[PDB]
Amino acid sequence: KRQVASGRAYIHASYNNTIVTITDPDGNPITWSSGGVIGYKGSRKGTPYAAQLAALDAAKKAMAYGMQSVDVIVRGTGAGREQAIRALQASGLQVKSIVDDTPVPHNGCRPKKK
Amino acid sequence: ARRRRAEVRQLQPDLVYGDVLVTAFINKIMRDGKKNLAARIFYDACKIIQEKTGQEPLKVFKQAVENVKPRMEVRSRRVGGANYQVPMEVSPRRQQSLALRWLVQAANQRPERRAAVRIAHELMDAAEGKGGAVKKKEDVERMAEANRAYAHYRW
Amino acid sequence: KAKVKATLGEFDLRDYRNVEVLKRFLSETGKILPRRRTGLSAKEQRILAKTIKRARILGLLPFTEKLVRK
RNA sequence: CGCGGGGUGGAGCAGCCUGGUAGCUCGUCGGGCUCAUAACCCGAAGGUCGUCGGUUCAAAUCCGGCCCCCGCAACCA
RNA sequence: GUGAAAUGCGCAGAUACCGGGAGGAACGCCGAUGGCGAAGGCAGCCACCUGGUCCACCCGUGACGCUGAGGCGCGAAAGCGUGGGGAGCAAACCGGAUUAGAUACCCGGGUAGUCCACGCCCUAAACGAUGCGCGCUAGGUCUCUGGGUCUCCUGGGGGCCGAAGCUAACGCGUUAAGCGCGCCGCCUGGGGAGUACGGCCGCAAGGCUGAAACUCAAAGGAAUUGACGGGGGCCCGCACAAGCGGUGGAG
Ligand SMILES: [Mg+2]
Ligand SMILES: [Mg+2]
Ligand SMILES: [Mg+2]
Ligand SMILES: [Mg+2]
Ligand SMILES: [Mg+2]
Ligand SMILES: [Mg+2]
Ligand SMILES: [Mg+2]
Ligand SMILES: [Mg+2]
Ligand SMILES: [Mg+2]
Ligand SMILES: [Mg+2]
Ligand SMILES: [Mg+2]
Ligand SMILES: [Mg+2]
Ligand SMILES: [Mg+2]
Ligand SMILES: [Mg+2]
Ligand SMILES: [Mg+2]
Ligand SMILES: [Mg+2]
Ligand SMILES: [Mg+2]
Ligand SMILES: [Mg+2]
Ligand SMILES: [Mg+2]
Ligand SMILES: [Mg+2]
Ligand SMILES: [Mg+2]
Ligand SMILES: [Mg+2]
Ligand SMILES: [Mg+2]
Ligand SMILES: [Mg+2]
Ligand SMILES: [Mg+2]
Ligand SMILES: [Mg+2]
Ligand SMILES: [Mg+2]
Ligand SMILES: [Mg+2]
Ligand SMILES: [Mg+2]
Ligand SMILES: [Mg+2]
Ligand SMILES: [Mg+2]
Ligand SMILES: [Mg+2]
Ligand SMILES: [Mg+2]
Ligand SMILES: [Mg+2]
Ligand SMILES: [Mg+2]
Ligand SMILES: [Mg+2]
Ligand SMILES: [Mg+2]
Ligand SMILES: [Mg+2]
Ligand SMILES: [Mg+2]
Ligand SMILES: [Mg+2]
Ligand SMILES: [Mg+2]
Ligand SMILES: [Mg+2]
Ligand SMILES: [Mg+2]
Ligand SMILES: [Mg+2]
Ligand SMILES: [Mg+2]
Ligand SMILES: [Mg+2]
Ligand SMILES: [Mg+2]
Ligand SMILES: [Mg+2]
Ligand SMILES: [Mg+2]
Ligand SMILES: [Mg+2]
Ligand SMILES: [Mg+2]
Ligand SMILES: [Mg+2]
Ligand SMILES: [Mg+2]
Ligand SMILES: [Mg+2]
Ligand SMILES: [Mg+2]
Ligand SMILES: [Mg+2]
Ligand SMILES: [Mg+2]
Ligand SMILES: [Mg+2]
Ligand SMILES: [Mg+2]
Ligand SMILES: [Mg+2]
Ligand SMILES: [Mg+2]
Ligand SMILES: [Mg+2]
Ligand SMILES: [Mg+2]
Ligand SMILES: [Mg+2]
Ligand SMILES: [Mg+2]
Ligand SMILES: [Mg+2]
Ligand SMILES: [Mg+2]
Ligand SMILES: [Mg+2]
Ligand SMILES: [Mg+2]
Ligand SMILES: [Mg+2]
Ligand SMILES: [Mg+2]
Ligand SMILES: [Mg+2]
Ligand SMILES: [Mg+2]
Ligand SMILES: [Mg+2]
Ligand SMILES: [Mg+2]
Ligand SMILES: [Mg+2]
Ligand SMILES: [Mg+2]
Ligand SMILES: [Mg+2]
Ligand SMILES: [Mg+2]
Ligand SMILES: [Mg+2]
Ligand SMILES: [Mg+2]
Ligand SMILES: [Mg+2]
Ligand SMILES: [Mg+2]
Ligand SMILES: [Mg+2]
Ligand SMILES: [Mg+2]
Ligand SMILES: [Mg+2]
Ligand SMILES: [Mg+2]
Ligand SMILES: [Mg+2]
Ligand SMILES: [Mg+2]
Ligand SMILES: [Mg+2]
Ligand SMILES: [Mg+2]
Ligand SMILES: [Mg+2]
Ligand SMILES: [Mg+2]
Ligand SMILES: [Mg+2]
Ligand SMILES: [Mg+2]
Ligand SMILES: [Mg+2]
Ligand SMILES: [Mg+2]
Ligand SMILES: [Mg+2]
Ligand SMILES: [Mg+2]
Ligand SMILES: [Mg+2]
Ligand SMILES: [Mg+2]
Ligand SMILES: [Mg+2]
Ligand SMILES: [Mg+2]
Ligand SMILES: [Mg+2]
Ligand SMILES: [Mg+2]
Ligand SMILES: [Mg+2]
Ligand SMILES: [Mg+2]
Ligand SMILES: [Mg+2]
Ligand SMILES: [Mg+2]
Ligand SMILES: [Mg+2]
Ligand SMILES: [Mg+2]
Ligand SMILES: [Mg+2]
Ligand SMILES: [Mg+2]
Ligand SMILES: [Mg+2]
Ligand SMILES: [Mg+2]
Ligand SMILES: [Mg+2]
Ligand SMILES: [Mg+2]
Ligand SMILES: [Mg+2]
Ligand SMILES: [Mg+2]
Repeated sequence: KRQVASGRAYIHASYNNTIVTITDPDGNPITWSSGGVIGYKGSRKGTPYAAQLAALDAAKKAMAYGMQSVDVIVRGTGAGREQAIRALQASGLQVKSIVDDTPVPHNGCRPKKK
Repeated sequence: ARRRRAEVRQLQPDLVYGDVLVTAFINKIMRDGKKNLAARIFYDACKIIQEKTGQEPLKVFKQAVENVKPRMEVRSRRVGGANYQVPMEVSPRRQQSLALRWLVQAANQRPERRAAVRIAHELMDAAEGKGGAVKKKEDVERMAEANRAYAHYRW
Repeated sequence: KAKVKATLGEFDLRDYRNVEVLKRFLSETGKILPRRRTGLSAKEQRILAKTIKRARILGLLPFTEKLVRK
């Protein structure tokens, strides 16, 4: 919420954008970022380079709150998933452990027209 | 170039400095096969280089041409149906040919009357890292980064 | 690599309680492991699947393990 | 009639906070890409930041009067 | 969110993350070249009720068999009636985009419906486009499921390859489209037409039975060759790209 060294980062990989939410080890967010926050609009928010800058920026912001250690959690498939991850550990942030939690139904709700 | 790959044409060194770079640079100045005139205008400037600064025109040329070497450019790869302007490497071949071309192109852009007086100034400001030829370089490099997103298409 | 059938000793596969036995079949992520790698035959593969499902319902077995470190 | 907050580039607007930043958007010009058209990208020209005075080393920023607009409330023999 | 966008949503605090709660629908992995059913169809798990089917033992009846007009029952989806349910999706509908237009393909919204009960509707590319039963005519391999001391033997299904043979060809070939017999249904040029009339059924939508006038000299199946494609593979040309110089402007 305000001051903790350990924590966790959340990758969210859409196909038209990528966001990242760093939170305390409880769940409550500290800060976040995304392709749009970075500067891009539309398709480019999907770009892997944007995703790179998102994780980077989200990291820098967390760095200030005293963040140093984070377990990464990813959901999505967008071209930027691993790039957010790669950009995370390379951000001097401690990547304790990357995890995949991308939801998927055991057959329930009918999808869109696609 | 669908077949082979084309041999990068070879070139007889300078009849003075013994530099192939200068030989090539002359050709860019050359108008309508009049190679003689071109060399003339060049060397006239070459001496003018020293007339202004105690430095010899040798490294003035290298220093200049090296500051107009664009590190990376934007090539438009028309894949995915759309034409994306991807930023990527500049072949060592291009960096030279482009530099020299921009050099002379920007030189001709200068206002001053005599042609050799332009090659001199443009060459000086270039090594000084200030010339208008450098301006095209600073551009192509920025134009490359203003699109670093799509760089994930780098082939 | 290593068939899951031989990897274990003699065992009943209608037993929906010897989690230690069953747990070995249940993938890295709780997914009922493919027959083409459990070494099981048609009839046995079926009875297994049914008992696993039973266990999961009793809470003994998982429905989904998260993919760790990737 | 009293009270309230506005004037900044060709147009809309942040900055006013609390003094050292005039920015953004589209628009105009050149360039890049384009079947075309936008989208995207590069660069560029353009603002006494209403007026006149005042404190200040330095304000469009704080002050006084005023011009004009917008709004609030009231009155109308 | 898309090709890119826009409509839309968001400082009245959205997206992303965590916790608690509500509700409907559908059942991941197992899952398949799989299984069951007469067909339509049937997938989480449990229990109950119930149909069909296959194997063994050689036990029982003694031709009691086959087909089957009409009848009767079943019959995906959509649709209809009464009442209930409503998360997601989504005809109609509204908006955005694209375009010459775009009553569409894409996007943002969204109702009936999709779900349940009872009752109608009765159609389909209800397709193996192949009626049911029986007997007879090489094998190779793959798999599902029964029985037997079991590198195998023997029944019952599910695919492929293929004897003979059949076929206009494509192809079928013990799961026949081969060789035969019984029985039912159906066809007789294309269009007009599954239309009209009559009848029968239905709440309605509509369904069943089902012509003629007129008109055409073809409609049609399979296969051959080539041409073509906003099909693919390999390969090439100043075809693009890279680069230099030009016409289009002026006389
Ligand atoms: Mg974009
Ligand atoms: Mg996109
Ligand atoms: Mg939709
Ligand atoms: Mg080649
Ligand atoms: Mg195109
Ligand atoms: Mg070269
Ligand atoms: Mg699996
Ligand atoms: Mg008054
Ligand atoms: Mg008054
Ligand atoms: Mg007054
Ligand atoms: Mg007030
Ligand atoms: Mg200043
Ligand atoms: Mg800017
Ligand atoms: Mg203008
Ligand atoms: Mg336009
Ligand atoms: Mg823009
Ligand atoms: Mg001034
Ligand atoms: Mg001033
Ligand atoms: Mg003044
Ligand atoms: Mg008003
Ligand atoms: Mg007031
Ligand atoms: Mg008054
Ligand atoms: Mg009045
Ligand atoms: Mg646009
Ligand atoms: Mg919306
Ligand atoms: Mg606010
Ligand atoms: Mg929850
Ligand atoms: Mg929740
Ligand atoms: Mg609660
Ligand atoms: Mg509800
Ligand atoms: Mg629930
Ligand atoms: Mg319910
Ligand atoms: Mg269901
Ligand atoms: Mg499956
Ligand atoms: Mg498989
Ligand atoms: Mg099947
Ligand atoms: Mg069924
Ligand atoms: Mg059922
Ligand atoms: Mg019962
Ligand atoms: Mg039964
Ligand atoms: Mg039975
Ligand atoms: Mg006997
Ligand atoms: Mg007997
Ligand atoms: Mg007996
Ligand atoms: Mg007898
Ligand atoms: Mg007897
Ligand atoms: Mg008979
Ligand atoms: Mg009879
Ligand atoms: Mg009849
Ligand atoms: Mg009958
Ligand atoms: Mg009935
Ligand atoms: Mg159904
Ligand atoms: Mg229905
Ligand atoms: Mg319906
Ligand atoms: Mg009514
Ligand atoms: Mg109803
Ligand atoms: Mg209910
Ligand atoms: Mg209702
Ligand atoms: Mg609903
Ligand atoms: Mg919807
Ligand atoms: Mg409406
Ligand atoms: Mg509108
Ligand atoms: Mg519309
Ligand atoms: Mg058109
Ligand atoms: Mg119109
Ligand atoms: Mg409409
Ligand atoms: Mg609705
Ligand atoms: Mg209706
Ligand atoms: Mg249901
Ligand atoms: Mg119910
Ligand atoms: Mg009910
Ligand atoms: Mg009735
Ligand atoms: Mg029905
Ligand atoms: Mg019929
Ligand atoms: Mg079929
Ligand atoms: Mg048959
Ligand atoms: Mg038959
Ligand atoms: Mg044999
Ligand atoms: Mg084999
Ligand atoms: Mg067997
Ligand atoms: Mg024996
Ligand atoms: Mg069958
Ligand atoms: Mg089958
Ligand atoms: Mg067989
Ligand atoms: Mg033959
Ligand atoms: Mg033949
Ligand atoms: Mg065959
Ligand atoms: Mg045989
Ligand atoms: Mg036989
Ligand atoms: Mg056979
Ligand atoms: Mg025959
Ligand atoms: Mg006729
Ligand atoms: Mg006819
Ligand atoms: Mg006829
Ligand atoms: Mg009929
Ligand atoms: Mg009819
Ligand atoms: Mg009909
Ligand atoms: Mg009649
Ligand atoms: Mg009738
Ligand atoms: Mg009738
Ligand atoms: Mg009736
Ligand atoms: Mg009826
Ligand atoms: Mg009646
Ligand atoms: Mg009724
Ligand atoms: Mg009605
Ligand atoms: Mg009628
Ligand atoms: Mg007749
Ligand atoms: Mg007829
Ligand atoms: Mg003819
Ligand atoms: Mg044909
Ligand atoms: Mg033939
Ligand atoms: Mg053709
Ligand atoms: Mg392909
Ligand atoms: Mg090729
Ligand atoms: Mg060219
Ligand atoms: Mg011309
Ligand atoms: Mg000419
Ligand atoms: Mg001409
Ligand atoms: Mg012309």
